[PDB]
Amino acid sequence: EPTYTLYATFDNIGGLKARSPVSIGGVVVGRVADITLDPKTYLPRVTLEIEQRYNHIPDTSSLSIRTSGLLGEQYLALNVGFEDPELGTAILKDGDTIQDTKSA
Amino acid sequence: EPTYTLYATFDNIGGLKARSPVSIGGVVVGRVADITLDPKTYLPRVTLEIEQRYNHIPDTSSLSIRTSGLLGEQYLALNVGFEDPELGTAILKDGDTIQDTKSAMVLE
Amino acid sequence: EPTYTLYATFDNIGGLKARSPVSIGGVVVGRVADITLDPKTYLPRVTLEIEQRYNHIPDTSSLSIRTSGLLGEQYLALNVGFEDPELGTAILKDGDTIQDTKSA
Amino acid sequence: EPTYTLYATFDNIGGLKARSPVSIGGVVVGRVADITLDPKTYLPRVTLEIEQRYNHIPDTSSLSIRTSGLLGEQYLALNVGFEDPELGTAILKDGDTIQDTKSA
Amino acid sequence: EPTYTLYATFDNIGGLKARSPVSIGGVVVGRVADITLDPKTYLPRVTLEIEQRYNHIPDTSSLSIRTSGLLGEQYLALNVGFEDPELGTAILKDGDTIQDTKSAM
Amino acid sequence: EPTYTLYATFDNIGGLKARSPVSIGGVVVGRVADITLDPKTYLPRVTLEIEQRYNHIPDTSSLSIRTSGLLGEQYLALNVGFEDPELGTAILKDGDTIQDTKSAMVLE
Ligand SMILES: [Mg+2]
Repeated sequence: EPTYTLYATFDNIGGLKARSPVSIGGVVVGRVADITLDPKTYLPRVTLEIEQRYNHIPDTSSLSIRTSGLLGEQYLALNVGFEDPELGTAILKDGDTIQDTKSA
Repeated sequence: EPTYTLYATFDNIGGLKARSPVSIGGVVVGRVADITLDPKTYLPRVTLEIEQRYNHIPDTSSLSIRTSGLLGEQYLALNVGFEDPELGTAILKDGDTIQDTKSAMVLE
Repeated sequence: EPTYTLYATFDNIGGLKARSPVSIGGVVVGRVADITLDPKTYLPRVTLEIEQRYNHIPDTSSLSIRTSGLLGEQYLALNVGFEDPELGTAILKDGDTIQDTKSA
Repeated sequence: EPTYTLYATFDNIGGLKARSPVSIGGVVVGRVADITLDPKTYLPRVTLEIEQRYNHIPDTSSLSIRTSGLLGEQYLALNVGFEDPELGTAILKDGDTIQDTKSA
Repeated sequence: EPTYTLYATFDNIGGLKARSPVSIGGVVVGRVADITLDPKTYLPRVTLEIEQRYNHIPDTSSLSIRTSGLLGEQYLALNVGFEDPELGTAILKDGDTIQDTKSAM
Repeated sequence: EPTYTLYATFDNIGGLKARSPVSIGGVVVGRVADITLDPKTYLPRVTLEIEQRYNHIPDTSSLSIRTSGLLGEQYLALNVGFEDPELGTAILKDGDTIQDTKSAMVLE
């Protein structure tokens, strides 16, 4: 699949690692590509590769670090946001940042 | 066994995958045949193959994503509904949608 | 061991499967032989094989689906009922149904 | 080691099985030898083999079914009883029954 | 390493076995050398070998049976006591008994 | 990677061992190199190797012993402190001590 890149900053990425899934309603739409520490904030910055076919995702969308069952692997849940039609189509594209994150 | 098809849309299908069981009172009556995420609604849509012998299931019946014990596999629980026969008899048939769905519950 | 057959209907048999134990105070007295869902009631019906040596079980006896510890297998707990001496001996025999069941 | 045999009835023996340890303050002093269901009471009946060197155990002593940690094996804890000296020395010997049990 | 011997009696040693660690603030300072059940008191008696370098531990120090995480091995935690020096300076030495013990949960 | 050394004293290091990670928001920035118990204070002293690229960590930063999930290994969490600009900028360098520590949390 061709993919596009999104960025997100979390206070804490817990057990999230590269190759961790990104899901929408529990369906895999992408992967964590990289995690590094922002030199300016010392907050972790995550790089996501989302599949190009999932490409009308509003900017108001949020990312949560979740675990699959009690003893499972960590993953990112993309919660697809409400978009006020009176404020256009603000859509996530290659290079954009998801502003709304939930850590730990 | 001959089967019939039902559809269901969830907000979140959690760890449900194709070939996941569909059960009534813990007895397997079907299989998840397909899961796709709708590119237009970003809601997951599940296709079920239910065995033809389980055939008088009211429309008011619900589907829940449950887990078998704490550390187990995810499955679909069909909770068989009520329709007052005196007020007309609405039954799930090949191609119908189950409207009442309960999504995977998370941490909290 | 020779066995006899008992039947029981539950709202929900959870993780119960064929070959699941039937126990009295945690001692194994039988096995689940079959589970079928009645198409007419949509209630699961369990067939049990109880060991012939445990053959003075009152009719008023009850079955519970329990789990063995936190992480364990599901089993059936036979709770041995009250036998009114003033009303004689009503005893479970090959083909009888245990009426009093507790699910999930 | 030579052993002596004690008997005990529980309402429920949970996960207890033959070869399960019997301990005093967490030290192994014997083994569960046998578990059966009493034909007369339908209560589980446990046979213990205590090492002969642990042989002045008062009859007021109790048995508890415990688990070793959350996810561990079930074992029997012998709690060594108070015996009023003014009412004699009543000691457990080969063949005796421990009357005070705690199940489940 | 040279070691010295301490004794301790518990009501219940739970899952403690010979070779079980003895730790101070989570650092291993010794080993359980022996466990016997006293046939006379039916109390378990634990023999410890503490490393000689850990050496001016007050008598008022306590031993606890703890578990390392939920699913872990049992160990002995030596909690180093206060002693007011003005009221005597009593130290655990080869052969001494730790009087203050806390038994398995 | 080149690393620099930091020291820290805890009341209790719990399950911390050599090669245990040091992390900042769950990203690994170093390793526990050594643990010794001071015979004089009976307080454990930890030696850390932090990667040289993480080198503007304020002195006011703190270390916590945490566990990764319910059943996981112990690690050190470096919580990056506040750096007052107005009175000048004190940074951890090879050989410095982290003063602010939080020990392994015990039975309830
Ligand atoms: Mg003591």
